[PDB]
Amino acid sequence: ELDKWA
Amino acid sequence: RITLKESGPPLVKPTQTLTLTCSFSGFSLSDFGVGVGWIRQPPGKALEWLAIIYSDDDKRYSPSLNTRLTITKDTSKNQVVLVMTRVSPVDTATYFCAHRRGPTGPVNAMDVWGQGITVTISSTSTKGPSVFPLAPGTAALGCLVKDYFPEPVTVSWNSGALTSGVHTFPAVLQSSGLYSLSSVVTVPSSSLGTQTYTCNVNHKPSNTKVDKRVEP
Amino acid sequence: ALQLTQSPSSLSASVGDRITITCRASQGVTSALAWYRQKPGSPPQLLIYDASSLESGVPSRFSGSGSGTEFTLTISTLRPEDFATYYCQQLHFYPHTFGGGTRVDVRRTVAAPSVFIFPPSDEQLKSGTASVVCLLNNFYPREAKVQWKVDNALQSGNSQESVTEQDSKDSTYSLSSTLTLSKADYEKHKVYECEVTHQGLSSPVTKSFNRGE
Repeated sequence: ELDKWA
Repeated sequence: RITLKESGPPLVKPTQTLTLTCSFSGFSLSDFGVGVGWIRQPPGKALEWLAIIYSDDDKRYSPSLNTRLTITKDTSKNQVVLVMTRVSPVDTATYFCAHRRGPTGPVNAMDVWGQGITVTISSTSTKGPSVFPLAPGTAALGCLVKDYFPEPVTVSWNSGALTSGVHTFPAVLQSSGLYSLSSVVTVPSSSLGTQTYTCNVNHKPSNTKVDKRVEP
Repeated sequence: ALQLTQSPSSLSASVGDRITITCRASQGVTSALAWYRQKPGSPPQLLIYDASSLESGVPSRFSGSGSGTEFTLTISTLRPEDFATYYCQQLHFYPHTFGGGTRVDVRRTVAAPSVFIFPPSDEQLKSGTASVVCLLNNFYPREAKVQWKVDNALQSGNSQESVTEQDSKDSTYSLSSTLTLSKADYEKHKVYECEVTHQGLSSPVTKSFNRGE
């Protein structure tokens, strides 16, 4: 998963 | 501006749970985006990422520590709590909690950190040190301050009168759960037979004072 | 997860020096990379955010560049307050990952250590254990290897060391290794030798003693 503001 | 701070127990026993608290002020968890993470750092080793929680509750943990960590936030207190379970000596480190901005591009970093709180795991009760000699032109001599708990211990030579040549090394946490550290002073021979060397040891945590004289 | 390879892992410089350290990412992290300086005993301090943006309040001598998998942090002119450890952190993927850190100490001429070996004491030797210690005094660079040997059997897993921080005057380091045997084991062996390997020595140097003699 991707950082949250990606 | 923003300042954060860690509270909790400096001493924790293998197996139990470590509950850490991040108290901050300069922002709130009501601000959109704002995150608060936990970074730990073992002794003399690198930074390790633990978990992050945001302004609206999504949390992410460390895949490795996932089943052992629980992060929460109380927005009435502006605190973030971290619970790590079944700890072992390897969890001994300094724990930091930091602030992360929110979108206003620069939420790409953790801009302000707590000062850190160093937790130590040890199934061990308070215990004073035993002071042994480390004894013999340049010449070395010292004191081995062994099996004490918890830190710290203070060592000086000749009641402070000797300061140059001295090296008090960082203590090591042994497998027994006890500490051990050496303090060495380097003098030049010739004086070994006329000069006198005594290390004054003081482990305040257990009220133990020892003056140890060292020679060949 | 996502590996970040910092390099060099250790560096040796002087004031006014210009050094460039990198941070490599196993996967492209775009520009979600931060750089921190950490002085011993103090918490990390943000220098560069978003890979190239100088954090408000940070000296202009610091700068960053890179994108995707390659990133660097440059210090145009090294200051006394820059001799610390630096870390890069990516915030593109979860978990957020840190590099292994890069170490920047003060450079001085190579200095070989002064080795001394200390046998255990009779007083200690009746508590049931024997602590023999080796001292590597005032050397440079920091890298040093200590090997313990009892009757020539290389010892492994029963020694512990700690190094002091770089002296503020002679910029040297000092190390302390402690071999811990149980009294019984201590007394059925003869030669206790400490072997030090270091840049200032052409061949490793050994310090030994014969238990009884």
